[PDB]
Amino acid sequence: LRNRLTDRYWRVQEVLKHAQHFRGRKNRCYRLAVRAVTRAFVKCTKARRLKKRNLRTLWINRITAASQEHGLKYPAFIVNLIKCQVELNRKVLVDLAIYEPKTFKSLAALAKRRQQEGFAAALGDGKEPEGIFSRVVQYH
Amino acid sequence: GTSLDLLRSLPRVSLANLKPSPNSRKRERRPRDRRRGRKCGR
Amino acid sequence: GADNFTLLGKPLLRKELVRVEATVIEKTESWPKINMKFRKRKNFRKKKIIVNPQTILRINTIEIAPRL
Amino acid sequence: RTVSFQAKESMIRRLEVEAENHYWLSMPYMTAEQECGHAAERRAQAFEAIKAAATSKFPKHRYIADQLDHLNISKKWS
Amino acid sequence: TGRGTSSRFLTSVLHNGLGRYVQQLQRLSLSLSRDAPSSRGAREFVEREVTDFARRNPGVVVYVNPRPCAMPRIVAEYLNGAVREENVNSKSVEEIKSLVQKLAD
Amino acid sequence: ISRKWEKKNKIVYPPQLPGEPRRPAEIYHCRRQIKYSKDKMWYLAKMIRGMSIDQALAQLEFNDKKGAQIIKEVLLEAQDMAVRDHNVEFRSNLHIAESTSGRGQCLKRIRYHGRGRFGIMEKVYCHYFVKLVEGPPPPPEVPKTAVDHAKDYIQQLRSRTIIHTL
Amino acid sequence: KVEGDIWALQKDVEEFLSPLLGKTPITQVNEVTGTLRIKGYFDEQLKAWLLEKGF
Amino acid sequence: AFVRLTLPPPKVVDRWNEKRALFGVYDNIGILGNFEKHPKELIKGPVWLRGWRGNELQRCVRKKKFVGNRMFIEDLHNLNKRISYLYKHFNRHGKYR
RNA sequence: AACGAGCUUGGUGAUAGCUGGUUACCCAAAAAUGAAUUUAAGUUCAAUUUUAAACUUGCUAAAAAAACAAUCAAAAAGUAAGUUUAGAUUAUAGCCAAAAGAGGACAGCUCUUCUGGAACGGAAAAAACCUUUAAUAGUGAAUAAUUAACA
RNA sequence: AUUAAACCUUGUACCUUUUGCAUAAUGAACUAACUAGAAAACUUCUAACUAAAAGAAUUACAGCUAGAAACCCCGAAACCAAAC
Ligand SMILES: [Mg+2]
Ligand SMILES: [Mg+2]
Ligand SMILES: [Mg+2]
Ligand SMILES: [Mg+2]
Ligand SMILES: [Mg+2]
Ligand SMILES: [Mg+2]
Ligand SMILES: [Mg+2]
Ligand SMILES: [Mg+2]
Repeated sequence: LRNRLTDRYWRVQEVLKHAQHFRGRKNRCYRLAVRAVTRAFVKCTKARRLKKRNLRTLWINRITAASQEHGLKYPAFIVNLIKCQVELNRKVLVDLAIYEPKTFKSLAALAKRRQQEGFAAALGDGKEPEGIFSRVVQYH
Repeated sequence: GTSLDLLRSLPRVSLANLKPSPNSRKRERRPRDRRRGRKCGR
Repeated sequence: GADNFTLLGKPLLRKELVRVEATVIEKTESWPKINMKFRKRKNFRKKKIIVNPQTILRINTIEIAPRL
Repeated sequence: RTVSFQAKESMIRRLEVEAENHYWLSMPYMTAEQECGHAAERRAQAFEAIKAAATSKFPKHRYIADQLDHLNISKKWS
Repeated sequence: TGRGTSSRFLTSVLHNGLGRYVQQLQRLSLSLSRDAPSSRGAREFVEREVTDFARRNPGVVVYVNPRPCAMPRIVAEYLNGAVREENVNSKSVEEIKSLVQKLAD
Repeated sequence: ISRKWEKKNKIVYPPQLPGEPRRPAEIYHCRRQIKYSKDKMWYLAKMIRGMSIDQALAQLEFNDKKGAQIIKEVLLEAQDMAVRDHNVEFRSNLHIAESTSGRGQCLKRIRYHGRGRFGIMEKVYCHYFVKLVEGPPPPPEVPKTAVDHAKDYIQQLRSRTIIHTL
Repeated sequence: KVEGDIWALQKDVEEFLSPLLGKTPITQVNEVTGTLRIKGYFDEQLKAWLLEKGF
Repeated sequence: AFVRLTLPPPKVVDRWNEKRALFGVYDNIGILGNFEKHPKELIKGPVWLRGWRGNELQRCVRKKKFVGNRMFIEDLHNLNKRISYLYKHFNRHGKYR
């Protein structure tokens, strides 16, 4: 016994301190806790890049709900807003609906009008001045 | 000389300050880590 | 936007119309974050503590001018 | 299995992209003869840099200050 | 560790930026050894950097208490009452200077 | 071995101010190395919990279990050392605040089997702890009424917030 | 067995050997050991070159 | 695991005792003393490994050579078996051939 | 108290091409083909791979012309590797899809040759098919395969 | 993640092993302690002196001397000797 590890207590503590909230023997036995913790760390790493995709799917649900109140499907709302050259991401649009309902109606009406203008342009062929909102600003 | 002059300014040479010449020694690889443990190179 | 009107840029408003002023309240770093790649022989030690710098800002004032 | 409608549209678009690539590759700016020797100078210089790196391998300079600097570890306040 | 750890919401001390910005760092205390290799880097910090830092931040009371010591220690006190101590054992002046600036901010 | 339940009986609190509520008495008694199982003893200890000492000395007397007499003895020692050495005015002003049984040191012996084989036998002992607190038994738990059940549901709904947004 | 400022010796050798090779020779200066190292064999040229200086 | 519930006693080393103070003196007895004595002659140790170093198999054989005839029966038997084990290891086993 | 030949001690740490095991972090590169062998549960060599060093042309492509879609390859060009020297192993059973022969100038089946792969995305199933240059924090964004068919 | 412990979403134990696949097949009830890579011929790296190096015998057509740097564990059926 010339050399023995005098600090193995803290090595076990590092693994165990990450297992107290568990249930069963895994929260107190090193042979069982250690296996449980690794999965806990791996899932935490594979879930940092799944809250960025679920939080977006949440937004699409709420934007689909928001536009439907004013009579617009989700595809029509987003596409037309871009076609008007206004760029608002799916995170603020949900904020606008929840906390600024009156402003969202303006966006819904604006998106609806461009949709109507686009329909008119396709329906009316030839050289005709496009809708007032249909006009696209150019940056050089 | 000029190099000898630098030694005068530096602290006293003692048994603590001793250092081996750069790259003179090598790391002795032991079998206790994943790269060099498990099947242990065999 | 306001209670009764809103102004939308295409895609940005002109500087004269809107001036947003903020202050740098505090500069910090993020709490330790655990990265552990899904791989065979995961082990408990093949884990890295990612930490990032952070700053906190207060949006002091949003002011508008009659230059429509 | 039935071929999906969206799948047909996707490949048709890819076919169009490749088909156009035929067109842009059918108009060579320079003929075979006109190409010969036009870039000889640049190529030769590039290889010379490669050779210089390969034959410049050699150990590094050693300094007394670096080794004597280890004594600074024992610096103190009088 | 997210489920295994506590959490909170974004917050300030006393609405720091609403009125006048007040520096949160309140006090820094550094203990050093006259003759110790580990505290050599910190001794350089006191010689040069400490004076500049004290003037730059005049709301941070700085205490330097050289004593026979094994590990140099920096203790940071904030206005909300929170304490923070970081070990400076065998850290060069560059590391300490960067480390201290994080504490002030 | 660790005898800490014995020491807790010696704690001295500081004198009270003239209008402070009169501190209820606490007594700490136990018996060790009882020839009985800790699992069997728990049922007896659990029974008496939250009862007076003249209501726990009656239920025990008519139980057939061996431990009933053992517990009764340490519920009478506790009832005597409280009045004499802990200044409890009335014998009938006590109630069993806590009571549980703990493992003791055991002995290892050989239980023989039928083919030249055997198994390891353990002769089991246990300890039994009781605390008595001066005062009538705290009134029992009152089941939640239907109105109380309904109120919690509303309170739960009221706490609702809009999640994952400003 | 170099003594004094070894760097001056390196500069002098670099000029001396450059015209023959047509390029600056690759060299190492070991200040602690007081030696100068040159790639390739130039023993004969350097011996005479050092002889002229009188070292 | 379990750790001590009290601090162990302080260990005090006197670095200016006679043995430590004069450690190393006469290590250059040869070059400074007209090579009368080789420094290896100053080593205190087993007779078979004063001023000598080798691996265990060589060490085993060298111990036998110097004191093979003055050893106890059991010690000599163990040494013989120790030599035969090492011989088959170093001459018939190992990763490299 | 288990005799195809008792038991105890010693030889003895018997020997095992066989089974099992072989304890900190980090960065990087990285393959089951040919030959012989009481050989096919092994080893040795070639080939591959690797660390270092030396100095100079290498890979794709390669017109005409040969020997007949290959074996060979010159000017070019796109591009950065290739050769020699010193040291060193493990490896020497593949798995599945898609092409082409060849066994009965068959399909299959067994081989042989070339090509590709080893998701967190997709295809009821889902290591092998299709989309995918490494890994990092963000309550950003544009996208791929596909989400069956309306004959 | 969350206002909220559980409900909601995502997720086919570990090691060894088989092909680079397992819903296989081996091994683990749990805790504490113990429990398995070792040698310098050739090479690389670092220095001392240098047609010489080495504190006797050695090597040399830039060598020579010194330093550092390497090759595990457990397990048979058996065989022989001598007692009992
Ligand atoms: Mg070793
Ligand atoms: Mg019997
Ligand atoms: Mg039992
Ligand atoms: Mg092959
Ligand atoms: Mg064979
Ligand atoms: Mg074999
Ligand atoms: Mg088992
Ligand atoms: Mg063995």
